[PDB]
Amino acid sequence: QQLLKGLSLSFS
Amino acid sequence: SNANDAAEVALYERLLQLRVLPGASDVHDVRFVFGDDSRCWIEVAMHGDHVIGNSHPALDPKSRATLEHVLTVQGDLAAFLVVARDMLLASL
Amino acid sequence: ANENILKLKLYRSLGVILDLENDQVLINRKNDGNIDILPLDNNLSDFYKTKYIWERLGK
Repeated sequence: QQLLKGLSLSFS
Repeated sequence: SNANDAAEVALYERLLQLRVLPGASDVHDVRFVFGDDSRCWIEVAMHGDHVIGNSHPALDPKSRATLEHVLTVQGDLAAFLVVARDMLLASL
Repeated sequence: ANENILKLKLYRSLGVILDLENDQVLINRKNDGNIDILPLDNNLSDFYKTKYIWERLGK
């Protein structure tokens, strides 16, 4: 789950 | 390096025809776009209401339920992307 | 473009490994010691390469 979490934090 | 990373991403995008974009509803959602031409896409939210969000070829609840289980229970992003891609391509 | 690191991790998490020193792409779907090797030095179309990769990522 941590790869999507990192992408979401970056996109945010 | 930042240059080399950008070049490798472009090649992955060309090889897989898979682009990772900010979500068009919430920018912190993740939008997976399949195809040269944005023909298919699906959005996922990390810790909101819907894990599986919108998708251009909309998907039935049975299909959406399967995708959530692959993503949340199984925690297998490749598997999720494989199933989502097949499902979306088959609803065009 | 700080997002590019995370994109590369996502792509690598699929088991697709760019191996440009050898002008090829590796596909590690099972982590069982077997790989699929897709050469890039050929006349294969982009469509064919994409179809192949997803075929190997599937079942």
